[PDB]
Amino acid sequence: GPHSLRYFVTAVSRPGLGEPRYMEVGYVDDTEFVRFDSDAENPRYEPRARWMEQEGPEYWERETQKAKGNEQSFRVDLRTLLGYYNQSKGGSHTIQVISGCEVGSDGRLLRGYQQYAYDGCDYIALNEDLKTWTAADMAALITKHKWEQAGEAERLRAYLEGTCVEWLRRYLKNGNATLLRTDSPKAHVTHHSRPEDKVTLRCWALGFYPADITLTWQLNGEELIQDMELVETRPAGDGTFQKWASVVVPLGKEQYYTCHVYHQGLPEPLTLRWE
Amino acid sequence: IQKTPQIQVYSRHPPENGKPNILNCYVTQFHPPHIEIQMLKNGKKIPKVEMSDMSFSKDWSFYILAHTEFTPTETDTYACRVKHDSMAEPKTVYWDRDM
Amino acid sequence: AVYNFATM
Repeated sequence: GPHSLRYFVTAVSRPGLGEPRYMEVGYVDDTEFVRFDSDAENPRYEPRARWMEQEGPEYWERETQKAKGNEQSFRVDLRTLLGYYNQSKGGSHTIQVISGCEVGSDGRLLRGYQQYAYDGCDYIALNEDLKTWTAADMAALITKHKWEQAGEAERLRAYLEGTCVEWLRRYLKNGNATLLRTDSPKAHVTHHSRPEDKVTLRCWALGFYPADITLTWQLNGEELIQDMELVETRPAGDGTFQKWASVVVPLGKEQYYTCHVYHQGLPEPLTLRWE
Repeated sequence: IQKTPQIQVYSRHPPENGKPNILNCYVTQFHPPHIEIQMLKNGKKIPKVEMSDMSFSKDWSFYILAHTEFTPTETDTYACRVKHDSMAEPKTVYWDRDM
Repeated sequence: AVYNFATM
């Protein structure tokens, strides 16, 4: 199927306590693979997946220098934005960026993205055309103007279409055993009493990769909507994921309800009941 | 623009006493990003906890995983304690092995 | 490989 290279970038000011904290975290699909953190003992880009250990010193030096350069740019940004918004020098503020590209199963670009936020709100983003910006407020319009005069969209477009795609392909190649693998979910159902002759049935799915999964409860070939609780799919500490979905059903009628688990690694979806 | 962390505590495998496993504390949907996260065994800080899987959702809220290797026993109690500006008190979520 | 970001 399709595949993604994504960078999550965060810069956070801390007036009175030194320079901002700056972090870059990289993912191929749902797997963390590189990280830079300014508060580490020796700040440098580091592998977060064993397959990246194959990249030689020149990769690490080039990425580390890009990261220290980005740290300095975001440091400047934080200061600039205080001015755009007429803010005091004494408060903590956050810039976030998501940056990357998605290619299809044929290796070609499906979409590229570059979205910025300030203090948790949309600021500026590159449009799907890869040519023009969309600005969320009057401050971001200053950035938009700066970036148009500089030809920033054309430089960003060259990265999204060339560099980003080409490095995604390389990463998929170098880590294919890990990245192209499929780990199947293992499922079970648990039972919990409630007041007034009601019970919670909770359906668990464990040990799966990729993260994308769907869990549903049925009654008579009918997917339940009401009384449903769930958690967002979540990492389990070893590069696999887990999830659960529960429903409140009347005491003694547990045997009517079925949990259904759908995943890329299953030849057929799983159906299961309380036991 | 402040959001309270959702704190979830769970093991990688169904817990069996004597059998090595991984304990997770996933702290999600929070903003601002400054946060303290401590995993506890019997009320005492677990050393050498690993932080991983930092990201943000579409609404820009922060997500991050704390995890550690462990072997459960019947009597050991596990928890995750989170301090964040959105909360007057530090919040502790306990591992529920029957959940 | 990460982008070299512009100032805002």
